[PDB]
This record gives sequence, structure tokens and C-alpha cells, in this order.
Amino acid sequence: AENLWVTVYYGVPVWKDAETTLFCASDAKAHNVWATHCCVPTDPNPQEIHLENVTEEFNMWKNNMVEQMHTDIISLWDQSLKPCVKLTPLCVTLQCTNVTNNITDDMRGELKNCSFNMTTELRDKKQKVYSLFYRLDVVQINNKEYRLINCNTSAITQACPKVSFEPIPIHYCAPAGFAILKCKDKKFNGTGPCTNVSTVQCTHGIKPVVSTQLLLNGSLAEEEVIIRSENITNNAKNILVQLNESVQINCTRPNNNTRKSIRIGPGQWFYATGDIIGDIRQAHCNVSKATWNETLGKVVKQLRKHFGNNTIIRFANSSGGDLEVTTHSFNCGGEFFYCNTSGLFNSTWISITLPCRIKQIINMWQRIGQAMYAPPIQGVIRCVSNITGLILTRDGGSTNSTTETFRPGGGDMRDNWRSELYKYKVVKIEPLGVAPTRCKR
Amino acid sequence: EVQLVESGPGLVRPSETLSLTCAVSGDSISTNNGWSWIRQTPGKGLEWIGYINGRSGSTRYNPSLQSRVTISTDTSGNQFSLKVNSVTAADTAKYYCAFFWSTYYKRFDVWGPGVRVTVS
Amino acid sequence: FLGFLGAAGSTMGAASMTLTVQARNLLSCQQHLLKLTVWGIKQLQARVLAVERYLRDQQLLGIWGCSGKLICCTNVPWNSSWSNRNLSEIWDNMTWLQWDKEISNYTQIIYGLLEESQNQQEKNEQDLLALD
Amino acid sequence: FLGFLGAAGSTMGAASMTLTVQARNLLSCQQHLLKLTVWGIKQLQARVLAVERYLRDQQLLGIWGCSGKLICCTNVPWNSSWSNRNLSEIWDNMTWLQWDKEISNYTQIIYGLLEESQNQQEKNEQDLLALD
Amino acid sequence: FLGFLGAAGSTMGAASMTLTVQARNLLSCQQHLLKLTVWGIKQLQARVLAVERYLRDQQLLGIWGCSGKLICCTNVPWNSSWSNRNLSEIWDNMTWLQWDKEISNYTQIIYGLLEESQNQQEKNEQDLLALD
Ligand SMILES: *[C@@H]1O[C@H](CO)[C@@H](O[C@@H]2O[C@H](CO)[C@@H](O[C@@H]3O[C@H](CO[C@H]4O[C@H](CO)[C@@H](O)[C@H](O)[C@@H]4O)[C@@H](O)[C@H](O[C@H]4O[C@H](CO)[C@@H](O)[C@H](O)[C@@H]4O[C@H]4O[C@H](CO)[C@@H](O)[C@H](O)[C@@H]4O)[C@@H]3O)[C@H](O)[C@H]2NC(C)=O)[C@H](O)[C@H]1NC(C)=O
Ligand SMILES: *[C@@H]1O[C@H](CO[C@@H]2O[C@@H](C)[C@@H](O)[C@@H](O)[C@@H]2O)[C@@H](O[C@@H]2O[C@H](CO)[C@@H](O)[C@H](O)[C@H]2NC(C)=O)[C@H](O)[C@H]1NC(C)=O
Ligand SMILES: *[C@@H]1O[C@H](CO[C@@H]2O[C@@H](C)[C@@H](O)[C@@H](O)[C@@H]2O)[C@@H](O[C@@H]2O[C@H](CO)[C@@H](O)[C@H](O)[C@H]2NC(C)=O)[C@H](O)[C@H]1NC(C)=O
Ligand SMILES: *[C@@H]1O[C@H](CO[C@@H]2O[C@@H](C)[C@@H](O)[C@@H](O)[C@@H]2O)[C@@H](O[C@@H]2O[C@H](CO)[C@@H](O)[C@H](O)[C@H]2NC(C)=O)[C@H](O)[C@H]1NC(C)=O
Ligand SMILES: *[C@@H]1O[C@H](CO)[C@@H](O[C@@H]2O[C@H](CO)[C@@H](O)[C@H](O)[C@H]2NC(C)=O)[C@H](O)[C@H]1NC(C)=O
Ligand SMILES: *[C@@H]1O[C@H](CO)[C@@H](O[C@@H]2O[C@H](CO)[C@@H](O)[C@H](O)[C@H]2NC(C)=O)[C@H](O)[C@H]1NC(C)=O
Ligand SMILES: *[C@@H]1O[C@H](CO)[C@@H](O[C@@H]2O[C@H](CO)[C@@H](O)[C@H](O)[C@H]2NC(C)=O)[C@H](O)[C@H]1NC(C)=O
Ligand SMILES: *[C@@H]1O[C@H](CO)[C@@H](O[C@@H]2O[C@H](CO)[C@@H](O)[C@H](O)[C@H]2NC(C)=O)[C@H](O)[C@H]1NC(C)=O
Ligand SMILES: *[C@@H]1O[C@H](CO)[C@@H](O[C@@H]2O[C@H](CO)[C@@H](O)[C@H](O)[C@H]2NC(C)=O)[C@H](O)[C@H]1NC(C)=O
Ligand SMILES: *[C@@H]1O[C@H](CO)[C@@H](O[C@@H]2O[C@H](CO)[C@@H](O)[C@H](O)[C@H]2NC(C)=O)[C@H](O)[C@H]1NC(C)=O
Ligand SMILES: *[C@@H]1O[C@H](CO)[C@@H](O[C@@H]2O[C@H](CO)[C@@H](O)[C@H](O)[C@H]2NC(C)=O)[C@H](O)[C@H]1NC(C)=O
Ligand SMILES: *[C@@H]1O[C@H](CO)[C@@H](O[C@@H]2O[C@H](CO)[C@@H](O)[C@H](O)[C@H]2NC(C)=O)[C@H](O)[C@H]1NC(C)=O
Ligand SMILES: *[C@@H]1O[C@H](CO)[C@@H](O[C@@H]2O[C@H](CO)[C@@H](O)[C@H](O)[C@H]2NC(C)=O)[C@H](O)[C@H]1NC(C)=O
Ligand SMILES: *[C@@H]1O[C@H](CO)[C@@H](O[C@@H]2O[C@H](CO)[C@@H](O)[C@H](O)[C@H]2NC(C)=O)[C@H](O)[C@H]1NC(C)=O
Ligand SMILES: *[C@@H]1O[C@H](CO)[C@@H](O)[C@H](O)[C@H]1NC(C)=O
Ligand SMILES: *[C@@H]1O[C@H](CO)[C@@H](O)[C@H](O)[C@H]1NC(C)=O
Ligand SMILES: *[C@@H]1O[C@H](CO)[C@@H](O)[C@H](O)[C@H]1NC(C)=O
Ligand SMILES: *[C@@H]1O[C@H](CO)[C@@H](O)[C@H](O)[C@H]1NC(C)=O
Ligand SMILES: *[C@@H]1O[C@H](CO)[C@@H](O)[C@H](O)[C@H]1NC(C)=O
Ligand SMILES: *[C@@H]1O[C@H](CO)[C@@H](O)[C@H](O)[C@H]1NC(C)=O
Ligand SMILES: *[C@@H]1O[C@H](CO)[C@@H](O)[C@H](O)[C@H]1NC(C)=O
Ligand SMILES: *[C@@H]1O[C@H](CO)[C@@H](O)[C@H](O)[C@H]1NC(C)=O
Ligand SMILES: *[C@@H]1O[C@H](CO)[C@@H](O)[C@H](O)[C@H]1NC(C)=O
Ligand SMILES: *[C@@H]1O[C@H](CO)[C@@H](O)[C@H](O)[C@H]1NC(C)=O
Ligand SMILES: *[C@@H]1O[C@H](CO)[C@@H](O)[C@H](O)[C@H]1NC(C)=O
Ligand SMILES: *[C@@H]1O[C@H](CO)[C@@H](O)[C@H](O)[C@H]1NC(C)=O
Repeated sequence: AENLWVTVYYGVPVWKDAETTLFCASDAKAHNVWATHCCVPTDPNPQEIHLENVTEEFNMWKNNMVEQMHTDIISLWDQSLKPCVKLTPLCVTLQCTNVTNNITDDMRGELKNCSFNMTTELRDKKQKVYSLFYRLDVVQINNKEYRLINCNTSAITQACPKVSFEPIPIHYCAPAGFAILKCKDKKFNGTGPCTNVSTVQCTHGIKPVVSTQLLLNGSLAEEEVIIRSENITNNAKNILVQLNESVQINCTRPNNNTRKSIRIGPGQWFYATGDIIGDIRQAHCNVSKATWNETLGKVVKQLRKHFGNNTIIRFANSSGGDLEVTTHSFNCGGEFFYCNTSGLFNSTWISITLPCRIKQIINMWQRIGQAMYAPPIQGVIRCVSNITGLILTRDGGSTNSTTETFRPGGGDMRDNWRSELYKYKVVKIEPLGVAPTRCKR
Repeated sequence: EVQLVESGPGLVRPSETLSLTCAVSGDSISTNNGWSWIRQTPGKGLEWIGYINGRSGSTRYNPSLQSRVTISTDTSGNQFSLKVNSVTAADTAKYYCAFFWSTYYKRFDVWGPGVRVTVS
Repeated sequence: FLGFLGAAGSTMGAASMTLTVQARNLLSCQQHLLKLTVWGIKQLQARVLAVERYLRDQQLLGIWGCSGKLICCTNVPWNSSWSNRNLSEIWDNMTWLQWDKEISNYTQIIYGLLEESQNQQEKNEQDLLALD
Repeated sequence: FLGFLGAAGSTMGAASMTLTVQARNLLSCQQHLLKLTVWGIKQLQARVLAVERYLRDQQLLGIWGCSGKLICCTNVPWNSSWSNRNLSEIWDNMTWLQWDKEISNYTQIIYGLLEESQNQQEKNEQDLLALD
Repeated sequence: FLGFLGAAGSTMGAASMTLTVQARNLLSCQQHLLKLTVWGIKQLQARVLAVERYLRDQQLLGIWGCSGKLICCTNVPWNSSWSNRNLSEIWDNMTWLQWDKEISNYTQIIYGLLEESQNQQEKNEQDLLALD
């Protein structure tokens, strides 16, 4: 008997979960690939709005913003290499020796001096050239004859020696008709409701840093070490540990290198690794022992919280597989390091020097079919970075509560973005609605 | 909850003016619309006189009374009043102060006891 | 962008005062897009969609007889079966997100009725003695 | 899509009752379009055109003073030379397709007159003693 | 295209008579565009932009309560500080280009006030005893 009449409202504050494409924006201030694909500037003072009395459900494991970074990053890598010189002509039988001059025993057998016959700019003329190679990229044919490691598998191209891939913070912004909501609540699990939310135009700046086992240069939690997982009980899943204190790691490549330019064709140059100046030493990373053996103690108390009150926690080494899986894949200065992390996970709870290997022909994790040759860096390099989180894998689940074993794990590229896109959700705005009122035309 | 309290002379002689004041308690006149006067005329029943918007001073009146009736608001006293130009015996009635709320979402009345006024 | 969603936790009645805030925000390089013609398309698709969504809502307001208004009355009665609540339970102590969840299944019934009502109104305007 | 063209054989009068049926139907993958960037363009061109055609008709209704209406009256008299028929020959026993063929050549004359009429009407609204 | 800009040197008053001339001109191969998919994008971007600009102006007229009109009155008073001139100095002996240069800095103040006025007007329509 209410006698009401369906009035119509437009501009109603109602939203629904949705999937759309986000666009990148930058600080303007930033030959770097992300300085060109992230041209639109963000507002210097983002218009964040607190929403009073709003409860919203989040789930970081089903967040499509993560999938978009994966696609955008691999897409750019495959565009940047588009105009550059192919190294197909270098897939020739090589003649190699052992580079034994001024070598540290740790480097014995690591470098090879290889000579070969390759063409010049003229179709009818050849030249004899030589360069140094790392053993990881050179494979013996049937003791002096060697092939490049990927000749029976993939095409090889030279990375453009002009384009920087140094991470730049980028921001993702919503398209018209959409909005991004953020959790500002505390100690968020990564899933479930949060009751302290706000509306934003764009995400905070996120650096597209890619690494394995250890997560570098991210957001450093806030109040405590937080451990997140899709399931925790299921030993097939990863555990992401976010630290509230950073651990400084110092990595270096001690050998002083030079370069030589070899004509590979008309207007096409190949960049080869030249002689090492001075002694030949092994690449490595330094982690302060005084910080690491405390950082894990914090992790253990929080890790025990999910398994038991009086149980033993053991940190073991990594398992078998490719270097991309078993080691810490670290990209720094333009070269690719594969570091041994066993020295960091060798203890039971109840200065550390890590040796590294260097690889130049990179079959990027992203796909099989094409490989990239990374030109050498002149002089020497040093890297300073922040370990901000760990990826652990549970290697137990067995019927013995006495103890449980964790190992370095991960390796999925998305594990490096999921932890930053963690606080955000994309929604669509739907402006029409109806409701009864006591008024008719 | 708004309460309406009224007072004024219960006797007006013919050709003299009529004046009634309604005090408002529980809310502010200056914030609401719908403050109004209605009278109950013996032999006729209830009749609307007019109303005032406390937020503007704008008023509306029953056409039969437009030549004689004034409605106005005391924003200091939080009271409003009805004045009628010279009256006759025909104006004897029970006069009431009322508040009418009518919007798209709510409908309600506040209606006080009134003042009986005889013209003679 | 001073409240794009500020009224989300407000009651349905209170939130009726921000309709221009939400509406004005729903229809907000150089060489890169043409050198790499993947991104020119990705960007255009986002822009075309924002326009199409805007226009579909405007067409409905047109058909229902509510063009140019943010608040519009109709002549379709409310069915008690769509929500058995009185006005004091809807406009106060309830948000628009909650209301939308409650009504959802009846959205198409209501929209169909709004279109029928406007057509009946137009028929009555082609008869000069209408409504008497 | 319940009559997109159901009234096509109906008389002009009878067909006036389906105007919302035709109007509501005139502004109705994933990776393939970006991997093969020929199709992204072919698809966008079709979508952009549908929007531009819609908007041009809406602009004319605006200019002529018929915005928001499906049926609209004007003040331009009908010239007998455009079609020398009475109303009983037009609204009954004739379809819209036949009428369009009959009028076609006079379409622009009529549209020009509709625009002139609205401008004269606006001029008369900037003179507070108008039409007396 | 018979005066796209013919009134540019006319006074503000006289130029008010050509508003339909300017409005009707503000929303006016084959294989080449798909064979060379740089140009398909260059062309679509130009077309999408023309549509977006048109729609933003229409949305503002909607918000301000001037939808469907070329000349519209509002209830916002003119501030003498925006231009200390009387009507005989504005409508006569001045062009629209000159006026725009004079007002420019106050454009956003004025637009904000127009939006506030319409919202106040709507609030007064949800109170059946309004303006009395
Ligand atoms: C986590 O976050 C940290 C912090 O941001 C980040 O570490 C930083 O990494 C970047 C890149 O690896 C480091 O930047 C390099 O620093 C060296 C140091 O040079 C110093 O001394 C020279 C002396 O003249 C000064 O001019 C210079 O300003 C410094 O003081 C620079 O030399 C590097 O620049 C060269 O390489 C660039 C690569 O694109 C070129 O663009 C640039 O023009 C320079 O190259 C030129 O010189 C070369 C010399 O041989 C020549 O070969 C080239 O052709 C060219 O001419 C660069 O600036 C930065 O310092 C690091 N920060 C710290 C504290 O170490 C971590 O990497 C990050 N972790 C991640 C992502 O995992
Ligand atoms: C209010 O609506 C009911 C019908 O709504 C039903 O539930 C809806 C979700 C949807 O499934 C509808 O199709 C359902 O019918 C009206 O009742 C119907 O009235 C017609 C009239 O002839 C009758 O034939 C139907 O059988 C009735 N439905 C039922 C279930 O009895 C009711 O009249 C509506 N009231 C008003 C005021 O509109
Ligand atoms: C009806 O229209 C006629 C003119 O229409 C003619 O045919 C059309 C197809 C097109 O070619 C027009 O340009 C033609 O003129 C009107 O007659 C005209 O009136 C003007 C007035 O001065 C006169 O100068 C023209 O010469 C006339 N044309 C002819 C052919 O005599 C007629 O007045 C219109 N009637 C109404 C009621 O509008
Ligand atoms: C006319 O506008 C003035 C204010 O305009 C000033 O100049 C503009 C360019 C812009 O900078 C404004 O922000 C400036 O304020 C009004 O005067 C203001 O009134 C408010 C009322 O409380 C007062 O607080 C301000 O201080 C006043 N500003 C000044 C400079 O005194 C004036 O009232 C407006 N008149 C009308 C009729 O609207
Ligand atoms: C790699 O092999 C090349 C030769 O194939 C070495 O270069 C020669 O070094 C001797 C040293 O006196 C010179 O006399 C020759 O003229 C060099 N030959 C050429 C062609 O340059 C090179 O030193 C070896 N590199 C290493 C690191 O052992
Ligand atoms: C939501 O989280 C934010 C955290 O950013 C809280 O804001 C802080 O509130 C305290 C209260 O005294 C202030 O001292 C801080 O300065 C605020 N932080 C910022 C960045 O301004 C906010 O109060 C939380 N809201 C709720 C409802 O818990
Ligand atoms: C983690 O995943 C496991 C595996 O699915 C879940 O445990 C199983 O849940 C199903 C539900 O029907 C049961 O039938 C199985 O018996 C469960 N497995 C065991 C070993 O008990 C587990 O609940 C998930 N846990 C979390 C926290 O998500
Ligand atoms: C990382 O370094 C450790 C030691 O520095 C390597 O561990 C050695 O592995 C061989 C393999 O059987 C053992 O015989 C040695 O006793 C191990 N040393 C120690 C101290 O346990 C480990 O293999 C290295 N990892 C990689 C990937 O090279
Ligand atoms: C969030 O909820 C609180 C209460 O649950 C709202 O506060 C009320 O606001 C009305 C406004 O007039 C007051 O009359 C009530 O007394 C307030 N309640 C309390 C307990 O103080 C608050 O406004 C809500 N937020 C929003 C955005 O609506
Ligand atoms: C609106 O639709 C939802 C489903 O989309 C209805 O909820 C379902 O109702 C069936 C009835 O047997 C249940 O079996 C489902 O489990 C319900 N789903 C959920 C998510 O609860 C809902 O009842 C419909 N509302 C109305 C008023 O009809
Ligand atoms: C197709 O034509 C037939 C006749 O040529 C139309 O039928 C007529 O419909 C009217 C409707 O009231 C009746 O009064 C006539 O008596 C019917 N004629 C006959 C011979 O039965 C039919 O409606 C037309 N179809 C359409 C879509 O208009
Ligand atoms: C409307 O235009 C058509 C042509 O587009 C006119 O028909 C033509 O008229 C000329 C006159 O000499 C004939 O020679 C052509 O053969 C006709 N064409 C056809 C297809 O028949 C038609 O007459 C015009 N209608 C009006 C009313 O002017
Ligand atoms: C250009 O300026 C001239 C004068 O400066 C304008 O001519 C005036 O037009 C009005 C129209 O009624 C006449 O009353 C004046 O007497 C004219 N002045 C002179 C000196 O003849 C001319 O119209 C202007 N052009 C435009 C487009 O406005
Ligand atoms: C409108 O803005 C312009 C600038 O965009 C103002 O002109 C400037 O005023 C400052 C005041 O100190 C001068 O220093 C600049 O040189 C002026 N610029 C120019 C180009 O002259 C203009 O005054 C503003 N108008 C109003 C009414 O505020
Ligand atoms: C050549 O390299 C191989 C690598 O295992 C090593 O065993 C061999 O002794 C080296 N030869 C010389 C001369 O050092
Ligand atoms: C280059 O070709 C000649 C041809 O006889 C061969 O003897 C020589 O060993 C080749 N050089 C290399 C480094 O393979
Ligand atoms: C290429 O040759 C190496 C030689 O050991 C072999 O292990 C590898 O599987 C081969 N790759 C392919 C694709 O056959
Ligand atoms: C590492 O952590 C320290 C802690 O304050 C911080 O100041 C520094 O900027 C961090 N470095 C990086 C690369 O984030
Ligand atoms: C990190 O979390 C631990 C948890 O107990 C806390 O004791 C420690 O002080 C925190 N560190 C910082 C920098 O807040
Ligand atoms: C945190 O995630 C774990 C893993 O599924 C879950 O069991 C636990 O209940 C979650 N905590 C909250 C507060 O949702
Ligand atoms: C690591 O520590 C050792 C200790 O002697 C030092 O020699 C080496 O240079 C350090 N490496 C780095 C990268 O600092
Ligand atoms: C990294 O190098 C800086 C250079 O001053 C040094 O202070 C810091 O202690 C080093 N970190 C480690 C882990 O050795
Ligand atoms: C585990 O230890 C913590 C330490 O405060 C305690 O609060 C918690 O209740 C303990 N849990 C059990 C099951 O005893
Ligand atoms: C683990 O620690 C023990 C402690 O003495 C040490 O002997 C062993 O070599 C360590 N393992 C690794 C891989 O460093
Ligand atoms: C080093 O790690 C062991 C692991 O059990 C721990 O007991 C010891 O206390 C740690 N050192 C420090 C300084 O905490
Ligand atoms: C490498 O050695 C050359 C030899 O003079 C020296 O000039 C250069 O600076 C060195 N580069 C380093 C240590 O980065």
C-alpha cells in the first residue's frame, strides 16, 4: 500500500569488479625503454580519497593487474630487440683455448679464448677474429672444437647496445569509466576484506625488477614481517615473505674488460669481449652476516605462527634444475649473474660471500625459440641492492611435526610484481539505478 | 520532535486586525519549509490560510485571503506569526499553527492545539 | 576528482547529493604509438569503449523520457515483490551498493516497464482530448 | 531484436508505434586483434562509424528543437508541391519505404526550412513582449 | 560551410544569430589504410578526438541545465569583478574574440558556480512546498 513509483537516478556511486587494461604513466623526470613507453606524466599530487564505511573484498592471487605487467614487460623486450643485428653468422665452428694467463684457481676453466672464420662487409671476403667466452655459453663438439650453446635450438640476436633496461618506477592508471581501489589496512593477509580503503587515480610507483629466490628493491612491509601464501597447507604452493627491514647486498664483477667492434656485415656491428686487464677473479655477492642471521630469526617466529608453537624450522639449500631455478638470477649493470645462495640457507632454528657465474647468451625465461646476446661491459661493475623479501617453498608436509624444511623457491616472473600490486583492485563504475519514492510525473 | 505553541487575543472587534503568534520548539524555523496556518470555521470546516519558507521568507496564500493576510517570521525569537487585516464576525474560527513536511522521501504533520478567536 | 567515490558509504538519501560528482568523471606518446602500432590500437580501444558506454546510458534515459536529468520521475508503480520495504528502510540506513545487490535480478523487468510506460505516454499525445 | 524491422510492411500510421524498437537497436578476439593489427583497425573503424552516424542524427534533432523526442512537431508548413496528397492517403494505405521514395528529392529543402524555423523561434525569445 | 567563421568580426550581439552555423560544422583510402597500418591509426585518432570533444561540451550543458539549447539562462549573478562593464559596452562594439580574452582567467570560477546552481535547483525540487 506504499504507492511508490520507481524513480530513476543517474550518477549513482555503485561499482562492480572488472577487468580492463591499465595504462602506464611516469614522473616525466625519468634511451631507457620504460622512459619511452611510459610517457604520460602522473599528477604530482595524486587525488586519493578515503572512503568512509566501505568494506571490500580483495584477493592478490587472482589479481589481473599482475598478468598485465607480465604481458607488458615481455612485450617491450620483444620490441626493443626488433631493429638490432642478428648474430646468425657467428654460429660457426669455434677453435678454443683455456685462457690460463693470470687466473685465480676459482676461475680455472671459466673462460675460453675462441677464434673463428667470419665474413666482412664484402660477400667475397673473410676475416679471422677472436673473442673471449664464458664456458656456460660454449659447448664442445664431439677438444678444441666448440659450438655456441644454442645453435641447435634457437635464433640469436644482439641486444641493442643503446637501450637501457634499468628499472624506472612506473604507475598504472585507470581508463575512463574505471577506478582503482586500495587497502590501507594493517597486516593484510593478501586475501579477504579490508575495512580501510581509498580510491586512487593510479598505483604507487613500481619498479619492474625481475629476480629469482630473493626479491630485490620492493616495498619494505611496514610493521612486522608478513608471510603470505595462496594456501600455506599445500606444499605445492609458494610462500612470499615480506620483510620490515632490508638486507643490504653488494655484488661485483672484478675483471676489468674492454671491447672490440667487429664488422659482421654492411652497416652491422658485433660487439665482442676483449682481453681482461689484470688478474682474472670470480664474480660474487656480499651479504652482511650480522644482519642475515637475525633477519631469518624474525621470519622463523612468524613462520612458526602458521605451523606450531614448539617445532623446528630448517632452512635448506635449493633443489635441482636450470640456473634460472636453482640460483639467484640477478640482472645488474647490463650483465646477468647467477649467484649461489646456499650460504644464506644453511641453518636450523630452535660477511657472507656468495660466488656467482656470468652468462652472455640468455635464453630468457619468457620463451623458447630466440636468445639474446648481452654485449660485455667495459671496466668493472658494482651493484648495491636491497633484499626486501624472500620466496620460500615448503619441502615437507610429511607426518612428522618435529621439524619442517623450507628451501629457496619461486622463479615465476610474476612473483616480483604480485607483492606490489598486492594492495590494489580494479572496479567499474555503473551510474544508473532505480528506487521507489512518493513522486510521479 | 517539533512542538507548536500558540497565543494571541481571543477577541477582536469588527474592523480591527487579528494577530496570532506560534512559538516553535524542537527545531529551527529558519531551516525548514512548510510553516503554516489553517483555520476551522464553524459551519464550514478546515481551510488553508497560507505558509512560509523559513529559509527564504517567501510565502504562498489562499487566494480568498490574499488581500488581507500576512505571514512572517521572527528569526531571533524562533516564532512566526499570522496577521490579518481588518476582520469581521465571519472570521470567527479556531486558528491553528502547523508544520507540514512533504518531500519525495517523507510525509508528516506537526499540528498544535490552536487559538480560538471570536470577532464581535 | 574530489569525491569520485566519496558517497559510497553514505545512505541512499545522502548520496543523492553527489550525482554530478560521479557523472562528470565518467568521460574524462607522440611517435611511440605509430612506431609501435600495437599500442595505438590498445589506446584507441580503451577510448572507444568509454564513449560507447556513455552513449548507451544516454540513449536509455532518452527512451524512458528522462533525458537531461540526473533525478527523474516515472509513472511505473513499484511492485512490492521487488523489495518489500518501506521508504524509511530504503532512503535511510542503507547504501547504494546494498540496494543494488537487493534489486539486481529485477533490473530488466523494471527497465522493460519503463520503456512501455513512455510509449503509452506518447500514444496519448496524438489525441488532442487526452487524459480528460 | 524483437522487431528490428517488423513494421516495414505496415502503414505509416501503424508503424509509428515501433519507434523505440528501431531506435534501441542502432548503437548495439582478445589477442588476435593485436597480434594481427589489421583486424584491430577493421573492427575500430566499424565501431567509430556507428557512433558518428548516431551523433549526427542527434545533432539535427537538437538544431531543429526536437531533442529527446521520437515524435516531434514543428512550425514549418507542408508545401503541397512536395506531395499533393491528403492525410487519408498518407497515414493509411502507404508504407514508410514508399513515402521515402516519394519525398527523397525534397529532403534537403525540408531540412533547411526546419533549421530556419528554429532560429526564428530563438530570436523571438530574446524579446520579453514576444508573440503579443 | 557558408559562414563557418563569418561572424568572427561581428559584435557579440550580432554574432548570436549564427550559432547554428558554427555548431553544425563541428562534427563533420579503401585498402591503403590497412596495407599501411600507420595511417589507419592516424585517421582513427583524429575521428575519435572530434567525438570526445563534442561530447564533453554536451555533458557540461547537461550538468548546468542547458541541454538542447544554443542560448541558455542561468541563475548565477554576474560578478562585477569579472568585467566591470555595462551591457552597452559588451553586446555592442565588442567581438567574441575580444570578450574571450577579457574573461579567460575567470572561466573556471564561472563554470564551478554554474554547477553549484544546478545542484541547488535540484534539491529544491524534492520538496513539494518549494519556493513558497
Ligand atoms: C636496486 O636499486 C639500486 C639503486 O637505484 C640499483 O643500483 C644502481 O644501479 C645503477 C645501474 O646499474 C647504477 O648506475 C650506474 O652507476 C655507474 C657509476 O659511475 C660513477 O662514476 C662515474 C665516473 O665518471 C660518474 O660519471 C657516474 O655519475 C658515477 O658517479 C655509472 O657509470 C653508470 O652509467 C653508465 O652506464 C649507463 C648504462 O645505460 C649509461 O647510460 C651511462 O651513460 C654510463 O655509461 C657511459 O660510461 C661508460 C663507461 O665505460 C661507457 O662504457 C658507456 O658507453 C657510456 O659512455 C650508471 O649510472 C647505480 O649507481 C646503482 N646504485 C648504486 C648505489 O650502486 C640496483 O641495481 C637496483 N637493483 C636491481 C634493479 O636489481
Ligand atoms: C508484481 O510482480 C508479479 C510477478 O512477478 C513474478 O516474479 C518475477 C521475479 C518474475 O519472475 C515475474 O515474471 C513473475 O511473474 C505480478 O504477478 C503476476 O501478475 C500477472 C498478471 O496476469 C500474472 O499472470 C502472474 O502469474 C503473476 N505472477 C505471479 C507469480 O502470481 C504482480 O501483479 C506484480 N504487481 C504489480 C503491482 O505490478
Ligand atoms: C512550395 O515550393 C515552391 C517552390 O518549389 C520549387 O520546386 C522545388 C523542387 C525547388 O526546385 C524549388 O527551388 C522550386 O522553387 C514555392 O514557389 C516559389 O516561391 C518563391 C517565392 O518568391 C518564388 O520566387 C519561386 O519562383 C516559386 N517557385 C516557383 C516554381 O514558382 C512555393 O511558394 C512553396 N509553397 C509554400 C506554401 O511554401
Ligand atoms: C566577486 O568575487 C569576489 C572574489 O574574487 C576574487 O578574485 C578572483 C579572481 C579569485 O581569486 C577569487 O578567489 C577572489 O576571491 C568576491 O569576494 C570574496 O567574497 C568572499 C565571501 O566570504 C570573501 O571571503 C573573499 O575574501 C572575497 N574576496 C575578496 C578579494 O575580498 C565577491 O563577493 C564576489 N561578488 C559577487 C557578487 O559574487
Ligand atoms: C687469445 O688468442 C689470441 C690469438 O688467437 C691471443 O692474441 C695473440 O697474443 C700474442 C701475445 O704476444 C700476440 O703476439 C699475437 O699477435 C696476438 N694475436 C692476435 C691475433 O691478436 C690472445 O692474447 C689470447 N687471449 C687470451 C686472453 O689468452
Ligand atoms: C586508515 O589507514 C590510514 C593509514 O595511512 C590511517 O591514517 C592515519 O591515522 C592516524 C590517526 O592518528 C594519523 O596519525 C596518521 O597520520 C594517518 N595517516 C596518514 C597517512 O594520514 C587512517 O586513520 C585509517 N583509517 C581507519 C578508519 O582506520
Ligand atoms: C590447501 O589445499 C588443500 C588441497 O586441496 C586443501 O585440503 C583439502 O581440502 C579438500 C576439500 O574437500 C579435502 O577433501 C582434502 O582432504 C583436503 N586435503 C587434506 C590433506 O586434508 C586445504 O584445505 C587448502 N588449505 C587452505 C588453507 O587453503
Ligand atoms: C654452492 O656452493 C656450495 C659450496 O660453496 C656447493 O656445495 C658443494 O657441492 C658439492 C657437490 O657434491 C659437495 O661435494 C660439496 O661438499 C659442497 N660444499 C659444501 C660446503 O657443502 C654448491 O654445489 C654450490 N651450488 C651450485 C649451484 O654451484
Ligand atoms: C558511517 O557510519 C556512521 C555511524 O555508523 C555515520 O555517523 C552518523 O552520521 C549521522 C549524520 O547526521 C549522525 O546523525 C549519526 O549520529 C552518526 N552516528 C554516529 C554513531 O556518530 C557516518 O556518517 C557514516 N559515514 C558515512 C559516509 O555515511
Ligand atoms: C538473484 O540471483 C541470485 C543468483 O544469481 C539468486 O541467488 C541464488 O538463488 C538460488 C535459488 O535456489 C540459490 O540456489 C543460489 O545459491 C543463490 N546464489 C547465491 C549466490 O546465493 C538470488 O536469490 C536472486 N534474487 C532474487 C530476489 O531472485
Ligand atoms: C498486409 O496487407 C494486408 C492486406 O493487404 C493487411 O491486412 C489488413 O489488416 C487490417 C488491420 O486492421 C485489416 O483491417 C484488414 O481487413 C486486413 N486486410 C485483409 C485483406 O485482411 C496486413 O495487416 C498487412 N500487413 C502488415 C504488416 O500491415
Ligand atoms: C527525384 O530524383 C529522381 C532522379 O534521381 C527523378 O527521376 C528522374 O527524373 C528525370 C526527369 O527528366 C528522368 O529523366 C529520369 O529518368 C528519372 N529517373 C528515374 C530513376 O526515374 C525524380 O523525378 C525526382 N523526383 C522529383 C519529385 O523531382
Ligand atoms: C566592420 O566595421 C565596420 C565599422 O567599423 C562595420 O560597419 C558598421 O555596420 C553597422 C551595421 O548597422 C552600421 O550601422 C555602421 O554605420 C557601420 N559603420 C560604418 C563606418 O559604415 C562593419 O559591419 C563591420 N563588419 C562586421 C562583420 O561587423
Ligand atoms: C589572466 O592571466 C594572464 C596571464 O596568463 C594575466 O596577465 C599577466 O599578469 C601578470 C601580473 O603580474 C603579469 O606579470 C604578466 O606579464 C601578465 N601577462 C601578460 C601576457 O600580460 C592577466 O592579467 C590575467 N587576467 C586577470 C583578469 O587576472
Ligand atoms: C682446459 O679446460 C678444461 C676444462 O675442464 C680443463 O680441464 C683443462 O685442464 C684445461 N686445459 C688446460 C691447459 O688448463
Ligand atoms: C679458417 O679456414 C681455414 C681454411 O683452411 C682453416 O684452415 C682455418 O682453421 C679456419 N679458421 C678457423 C679459426 O676455423
Ligand atoms: C643441442 O645439443 C646439446 C648437446 O649436448 C643437447 O644437449 C641439446 O639438447 C641439443 N638441443 C636440441 C634442441 O636438440
Ligand atoms: C634500502 O633500504 C634503505 C633503508 O632506509 C633505504 O634508505 C634505501 O633507499 C633502500 N634502497 C633501495 C634500493 O631501495
Ligand atoms: C620488524 O618486525 C619485528 C617483529 O617483532 C619487530 O620486532 C622489529 O622492530 C620490526 N622492525 C622495524 C624496523 O620496525
Ligand atoms: C590468510 O591466508 C591463509 C591461507 O589461506 C588463510 O588460511 C587465513 O585464514 C587467512 N587469514 C585471513 C585473515 O583471511
Ligand atoms: C666481500 O668481502 C670480502 C672480504 O675480504 C672482500 O674482499 C670483497 O671485496 C667483498 N666483496 C664486495 C662485493 O664487497
Ligand atoms: C656495500 O658497500 C658499501 C659502500 O660504502 C658499504 O658501506 C656496505 O657495508 C657494503 N655492504 C656490504 C654488505 O658489505
Ligand atoms: C604460542 O606462543 C604464543 C606466544 O605469546 C602464545 O601467545 C600462543 O598462545 C602459543 N600458542 C599455543 C598453542 O600455545
Ligand atoms: C653449513 O654450515 C656448516 C657449519 O660448519 C658448514 O660446515 C657447511 O659448509 C655449511 N654449508 C654451506 C653450503 O656453506
Ligand atoms: C646465528 O644462527 C644460529 C642458528 O640457530 C642462531 O642460533 C644464532 O643465535 C645466530 N646468531 C646470532 C648472533 O643470533
Ligand atoms: C681498466 O684498466 C685500464 C688500464 O689503464 C684503466 O685505465 C681503467 O680505468 C681500468 N678500468 C677499471 C678498473 O674500471
